[PDB]
This record gives sequence, C-alpha cells and structure tokens, in this order.
Amino acid sequence: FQVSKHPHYDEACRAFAQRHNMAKLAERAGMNVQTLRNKLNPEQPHQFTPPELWLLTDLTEDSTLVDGFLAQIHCLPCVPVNE
Amino acid sequence: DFQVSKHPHYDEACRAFAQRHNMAKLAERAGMNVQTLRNKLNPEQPHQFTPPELWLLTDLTEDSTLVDGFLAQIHCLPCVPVNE
Repeated sequence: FQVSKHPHYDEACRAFAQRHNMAKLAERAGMNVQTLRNKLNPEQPHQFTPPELWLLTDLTEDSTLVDGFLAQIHCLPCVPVNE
Repeated sequence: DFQVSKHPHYDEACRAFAQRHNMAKLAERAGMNVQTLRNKLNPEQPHQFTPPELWLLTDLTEDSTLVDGFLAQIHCLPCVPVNE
C-alpha cells in the first residue's frame, strides 16, 4: 500500500459536509459543531479519530468518509457483511 | 448498515500491530514520538491515530493489520487493493 497523490480523503470530507446538516449531525454525535467542520475541512489541521469515523458513519449510514479513507491507500470501498 | 461492532476489532489489531513491529524503528521512519506512537496502539489509552497517520504506517510497514481492524469495527471485509 502507498499513499496517493490525489486527495481522495479531502474530497470525501468536503462532500460529506455537503450532504448532511452539520449542526444536527454534530449534536447527535456529541461534537462541537465547529470542531466537526474543522475535521471535515482539509484546510484545518483537525482530523477525525477512528471512533469518530465509525460514529459518524453509523449515525448517517453514509460511507463517504470511510470510502475516501480507503481510496487514499488504494483500498476498495467497504463491503459489509451481516449474519 | 455500517453499524459499530461491540467487539474490539480495531483494538486487537492495534495490539497485534504493536507486537509485530519495533516501535522505536517505526517512530524514526514515521517521524513520530515513540511514546505517542505506543499510546495510539494501546487500547487502554485514549490516544488515537489520525487518517494521515494510519496511511503512513500502513505505507512504511506494508502491513494492513490496522486498516483491516478499522474496517472490521464497522463490519467491513478486509482491504482489497486497487492494483492499477
């Protein structure tokens, strides 16, 4: 695995802020709304933690953050499995 | 979908990753403090890796233990490379 040139995670972060209401999502996740914007802003040094990435993915049922996380290291998107 | 699992998948991967690799040698390659680097892999400590930190360590070690545990904590199969 090698880190890519194209910012796949940065484009996944900007797109995640596009779809969801940041005020409502930050409240449900118990996050300061400005800190959530910063961790989604590739212009700011704030970054998500693994527990934060799972929580936001769980509440929204959207894999944008995780899929962009995987493409940066050339992994295909999450393929879930149940049972 | 994408629900959080109650098993410590990412935690157990952090322990296995920490045991497999020398922490001092990885810290000087990754440009991190060796004590901070252990804290991220110690589940009993609240320190966590940032997304750039996980890509770098996966790059330097060519070991997908942390990424696969990251995927397993929310019910994703292990990483399948793109391979150009």
